[PDB]
Amino acid sequence: ASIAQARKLVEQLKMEANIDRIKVSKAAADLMAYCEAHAKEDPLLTPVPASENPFRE
Amino acid sequence: ELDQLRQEAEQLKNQIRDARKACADATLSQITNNIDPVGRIQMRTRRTLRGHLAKIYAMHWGTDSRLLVSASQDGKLIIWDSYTTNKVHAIPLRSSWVMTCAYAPSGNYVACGGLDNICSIYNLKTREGNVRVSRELAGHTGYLSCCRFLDDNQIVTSSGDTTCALWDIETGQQTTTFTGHTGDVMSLSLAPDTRLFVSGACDASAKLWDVREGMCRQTFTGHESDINAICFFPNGNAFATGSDDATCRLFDLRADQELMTYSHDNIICGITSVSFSKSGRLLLAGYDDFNCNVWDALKADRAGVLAGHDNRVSCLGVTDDGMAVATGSWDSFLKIWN
Amino acid sequence: VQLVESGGGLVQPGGSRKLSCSASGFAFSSFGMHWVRQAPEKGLEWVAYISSGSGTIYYADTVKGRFTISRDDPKNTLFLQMTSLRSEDTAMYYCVRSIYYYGSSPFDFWGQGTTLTVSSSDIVMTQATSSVPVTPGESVSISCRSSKSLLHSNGNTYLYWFLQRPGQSPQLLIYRMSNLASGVPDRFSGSGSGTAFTLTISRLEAEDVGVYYCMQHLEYPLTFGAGTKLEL
Amino acid sequence: TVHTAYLVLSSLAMFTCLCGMAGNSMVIWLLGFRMHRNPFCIYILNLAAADLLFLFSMASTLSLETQPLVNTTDKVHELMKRLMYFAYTVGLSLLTAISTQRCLSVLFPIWFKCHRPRHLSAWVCGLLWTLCLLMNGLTSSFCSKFLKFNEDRCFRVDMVQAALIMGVLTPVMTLSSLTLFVWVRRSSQQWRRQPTRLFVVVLASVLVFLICSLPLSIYWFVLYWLSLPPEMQVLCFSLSRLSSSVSSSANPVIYFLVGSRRSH
Amino acid sequence: CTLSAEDKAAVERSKMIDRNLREDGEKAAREVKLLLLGAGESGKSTIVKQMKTGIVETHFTFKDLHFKMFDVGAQRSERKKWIHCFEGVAAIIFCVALSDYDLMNRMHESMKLFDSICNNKWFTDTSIILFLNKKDLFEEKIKKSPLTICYQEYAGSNTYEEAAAYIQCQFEDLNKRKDTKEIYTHFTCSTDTKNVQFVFDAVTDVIIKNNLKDCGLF
Ligand SMILES: CCCCCCCCCCCCCCCC(=O)O
Ligand SMILES: CCCCCCCCCCCCCCCC(=O)O
Ligand SMILES: CCCCCCCCCCCCCCCC(=O)O
Repeated sequence: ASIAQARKLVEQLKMEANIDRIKVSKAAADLMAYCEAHAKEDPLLTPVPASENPFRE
Repeated sequence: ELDQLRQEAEQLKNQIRDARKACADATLSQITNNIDPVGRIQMRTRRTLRGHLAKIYAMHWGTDSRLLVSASQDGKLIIWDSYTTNKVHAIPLRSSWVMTCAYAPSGNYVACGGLDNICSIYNLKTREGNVRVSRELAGHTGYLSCCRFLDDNQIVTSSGDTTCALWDIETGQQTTTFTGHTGDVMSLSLAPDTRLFVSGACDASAKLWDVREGMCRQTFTGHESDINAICFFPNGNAFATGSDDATCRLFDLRADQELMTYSHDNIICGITSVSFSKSGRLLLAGYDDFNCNVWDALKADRAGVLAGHDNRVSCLGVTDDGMAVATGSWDSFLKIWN
Repeated sequence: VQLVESGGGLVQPGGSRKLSCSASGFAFSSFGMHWVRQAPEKGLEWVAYISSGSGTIYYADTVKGRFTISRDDPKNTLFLQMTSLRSEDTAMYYCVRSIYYYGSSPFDFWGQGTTLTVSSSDIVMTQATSSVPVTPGESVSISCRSSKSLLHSNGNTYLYWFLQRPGQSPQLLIYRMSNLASGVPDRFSGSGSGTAFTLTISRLEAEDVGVYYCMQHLEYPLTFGAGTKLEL
Repeated sequence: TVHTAYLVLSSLAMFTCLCGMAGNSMVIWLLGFRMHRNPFCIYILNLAAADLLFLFSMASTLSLETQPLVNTTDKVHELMKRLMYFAYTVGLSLLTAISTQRCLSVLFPIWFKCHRPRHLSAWVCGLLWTLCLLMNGLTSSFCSKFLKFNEDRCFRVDMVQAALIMGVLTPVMTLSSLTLFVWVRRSSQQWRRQPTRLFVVVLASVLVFLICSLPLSIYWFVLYWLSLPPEMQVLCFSLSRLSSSVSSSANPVIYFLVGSRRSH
Repeated sequence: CTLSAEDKAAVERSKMIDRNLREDGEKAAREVKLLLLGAGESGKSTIVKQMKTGIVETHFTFKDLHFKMFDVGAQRSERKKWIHCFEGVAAIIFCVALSDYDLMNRMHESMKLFDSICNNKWFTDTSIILFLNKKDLFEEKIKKSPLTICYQEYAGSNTYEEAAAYIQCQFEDLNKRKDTKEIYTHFTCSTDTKNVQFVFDAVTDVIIKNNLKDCGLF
């Protein structure tokens, strides 16, 4: 099925090629914005006090 | 003819590469510069789970961040209460060669699979007091390497037969099959909205699939060895891959290309597991050199290590509330770190 | 799941009798087992408890010494042997299964019970209501009180609600403060804080009519409250 | 003079006691609650504890021997000397048990793997400790001047102790090690490469035992049953103490460092 | 003890679970795990069917010894990914058909598999029991045609014994490190009963070696 496999690969490549894309700068900015938006609720980033640490004791 | 189609495929790949290169305005590390780094953050082991008598390949947290399922080669799937280190359940598996385990988001079910090429779904809440096997999803021709619950009736499983599948648990049939992925696919990661999922394979490539449509959306490359771990960013617009190449890479779904690479020349061992923290600020990778590394995802440096294991770290997971991270290893011990 | 209790009958004062329970339909060896007592006119009273694997055993003070509880897991049977049966031991005995892990529902299934007729520190549960009449379709709220706080350091408030229909064994409704059981209608709701607790029924039907008991599980002995009867 | 040699031997014995106590402390630490999946580790832990007790007891004995012995000492000193006797005896019994277990691990491998009781080492160690405590109680409160300063009866008790030690532990230990040596040389060295490490460590263990641990017992035996002058009695006692100290300090090195596979 | 009545019964359940885990994991350490390997149609079925989907696990017994042999030849996927799961087996039973020396070459594929698995980093110390079966058909073929028709380096005589010795020597010439592991070579056929005894003897040798490693003497 070499012809069938080649046709499937060509169709898949065509489908992937027509994908709308955005600039890497905006995607990186969005990732940074998400990181700084949820930074407060990150117990691993800043260790919580022992009172509010369910694994402390 | 065959040559004409090969030339067409090469031209399509070149056009895709040109399109990807066109939109790469600046590097990820360039934007994440002049930003306060995470810093050397040391996390200590709060609990040690001491029940398994063989290597551990998979663990999954419960959605309540308290229950924890783990599979081992001793034919044991143990559900622990992480707070008190109490063993809530111990399930004997028919096949001791298990490479994956999953916890249902509802908490009523667990799943496991491995070299038997089956995905066993066990019911945790029955009228009787014992955990019973609910379903045995069969149809994969290669070993099962990962499995994840969509809901109580849907589960997506990746196999070594180069294809993924989506199952209907109530009927035990594949609703759709995700093919076209040369070599064994070794990991998968459901999107937070459970609309798509990424899977990394032994072709050193990752593929993003639409669950409803049943077709591949994007293909990402950049690794020169088989990918062993993949995980989704909390946002859902990015993911991270770890490979036997001894490196990690971050891909962005919308940019459709690699964002940055987490590696170090002192590391020559592959990545067995990868996971993110809440807000996706820390990338938690498990390595073959008996240690886990915490990278700063926005940057590329090392925020720290935790080590603490006497053998290869196979699996690691982060709670839904980000309280702690559990790491299993081939020394038959699970450790909760906080 | 079924628990059939056998034994009972007419006993002369100062005699002895053996009570058994033939459990079937569930993993008996993984369940702790309780013997609970109900006087012919009074409420429920806890008697004995044996853990899973025949480990810890607990007895009530009023029956300690003269009662013993045992189990045969291979035979899936629970035994209660009583000696020197006084005239205060004439009552109906229920057998209750109870599994204990994180998130479990203890006291979930009650046996049918057997009648034994003999010829003639603790936490106090108090329910100051009885024989409350209410038309079906309305909302009815009943209350329970405790001697001390049932809330524990781990965050669990060990208060259980049981409904006993006329002529039937009691059944679990809320297996901790605000924790609905399995198979019960969603209209029932438990609530409360500290020493005062409440059970509310939003739209009572003609079936949820009976006697409502509050029980504590914070420490042994497990003390019930006097029933709060509901009348149509 | 002879007193100078005695002082030199006492100082050397103190030094090796300190070194052996340190080494046995490490062996107790690393192997304490780990490595116990190995059937050979309970014996090594018990032997390390016994050797630590022996070395501590002799170190304190030599420390207090400098002070005059009139009323403050010579009562705790005698009890502590008997304690060091007891630790020496239990260490010898544990060495014999270790050698016998090693011989059984290769003479009957199927039984050792799939039929040996899991707790066999634990209660064998318990029996050895109990028997040594019983015998040293029958020696202390019966022959020592603290409770019964007998002469002929103490002589009989000490002769029974020394006869048991020598003519039971020495033949069993030596025969077990020789059987392991011969079996490995015959059924394993003929086909594969010679296990030179096995041969050298077995021979080293046997030589260390015979040349170092036994001198104290033979000094016990020859103190009575003869008419040895007291001129060289102190020198013989110091030599026996030094030999036993060397054996106790070298036991952890040749039984834990060499016998290390799960500690890596 | 700062625990509720329900917490105390939860700890008791965990202790019972631990006790059951120790009991289950103690009878697993008394069993012998063997990894069965070989190319397709190489007599592996014959040696696995002496007495009594992914992995096919066969449990048998011989002289108070329980053997679990895991035939994994139906995987047909990347071996480098699931081969570390078997790091810790007692021995690797590698099955090769002697008659498949000229049927791209079947014998060349068998030697390639043997070279791949013998020198694996996970099986650097595990012993290999090499079965060379279908020796009757090999004798018949040698009588019909010499080995030199397909093999070029065979400068020896076209005798069955000489050819078998040459094949065996070539097979045990394929392990780079002969000090860490011992290769046990056995010539078998369809009608044989000594295979179980031979694997039992090899396992006894590896058990003695494991005990010596435990002592630290080895
Ligand atoms: C009353 C005399 C006591 C016998 C003295 C010998 C004690 C050591 C030898 C026997 C115990 C060790 C032998 C079995 C060890 C094992 O296989 O685990
Ligand atoms: C006093 C401690 C007792 C321990 C020493 C007893 C050891 C008995 C060994 C019996 C083996 C008999 C069968 C051996 C068969 C085999 O080779 O595995
Ligand atoms: C008077 C002397 C007291 C005797 C001391 C007995 C010591 C027995 C061995 C103690 C450690 C045993 C290890 C736990 C048992 C096991 O792992 O199987």
